[PDB]
Amino acid sequence: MMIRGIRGATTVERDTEEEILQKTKQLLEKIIEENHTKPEDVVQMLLSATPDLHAVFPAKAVRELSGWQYVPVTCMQEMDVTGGLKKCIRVMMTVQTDVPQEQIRHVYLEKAVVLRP
Amino acid sequence: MMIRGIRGATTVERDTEEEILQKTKQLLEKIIEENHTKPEDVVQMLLSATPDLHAVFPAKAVRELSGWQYVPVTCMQEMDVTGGLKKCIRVMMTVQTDVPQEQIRHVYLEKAVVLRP
Amino acid sequence: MMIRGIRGATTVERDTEEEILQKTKQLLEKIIEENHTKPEDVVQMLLSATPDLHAVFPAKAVRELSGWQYVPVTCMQEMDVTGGLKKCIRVMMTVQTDVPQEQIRHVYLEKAVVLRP
Repeated sequence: MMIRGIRGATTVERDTEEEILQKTKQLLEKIIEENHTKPEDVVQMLLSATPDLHAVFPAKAVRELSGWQYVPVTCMQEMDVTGGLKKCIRVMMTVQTDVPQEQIRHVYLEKAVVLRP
Repeated sequence: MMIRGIRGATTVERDTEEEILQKTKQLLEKIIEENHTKPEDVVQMLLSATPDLHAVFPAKAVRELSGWQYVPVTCMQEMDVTGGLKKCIRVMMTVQTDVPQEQIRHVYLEKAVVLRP
Repeated sequence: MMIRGIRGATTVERDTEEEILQKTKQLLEKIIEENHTKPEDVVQMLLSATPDLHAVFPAKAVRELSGWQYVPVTCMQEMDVTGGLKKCIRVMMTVQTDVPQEQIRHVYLEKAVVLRP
């Protein structure tokens, strides 16, 4: 069955574990709501952070989510772009879905709304 | 139908938006030419850049490909390997395909030709 | 069948090519053993390293695995997290498998055993 990436992006106001995890959870919850995603259908997830965030792996937020303890995830550094959005967390959630590419609901929150296409 | 990763790598001579966008675009076009890839069959793409490149996200080049506006992409920092190739942009394009693993056509351009297996 | 990610993590004591390749090869072989993985069923692999490792791309270890020469791989920098595990190498190996999400065998070796959930 076909697989598709779902993108998310958000921002935090400060580099703290509380804020990174809160904003990451809110971003995940929104992706799950808009795409009706069940954890068993998630192939894997990639989270990234800009290099001004160091307090915690955003992946930690994934176990705040009931039923998502078996979803494999790893956390990379976003490319450091001159004048790029600061304090930014992104998600690439790869899922089994029949929803067409045009209809996948990518999610941009907080100051990352500027990254919308 | 199976999913397969297609790898690309290229280089720029300088850290400028024009160079990054043109060279990323050309790399994507070459991958698309050699593998006959249609955007609807692309699960997601991951782009990376060595930590000497900062001018622009290479993903911006993807929006210059007509029809590819719904392909999800994210960027990341490539690891900094001592003696590794400088000013390097890489692609992992994940596609649905029946082409056997050994027949997938991975693409190496510019100074990256030295990375070719 | 479905597509699923398999996670691995390990550590090295020194930033040298010999140790990075040896510990990476050992981690890959353990993942392969526990999951019965054949190279042709691997969609692609992502390797990451913390920013304190520079001697070699861990991907080089994949090429000393007989039969794995056509598996696409790329490397990236792990997010730098304060107090995180140092000298850490992770893999995300995407495979076609019938194994349920909760029965995939993720692998944690050396000092990364602490990451085991």
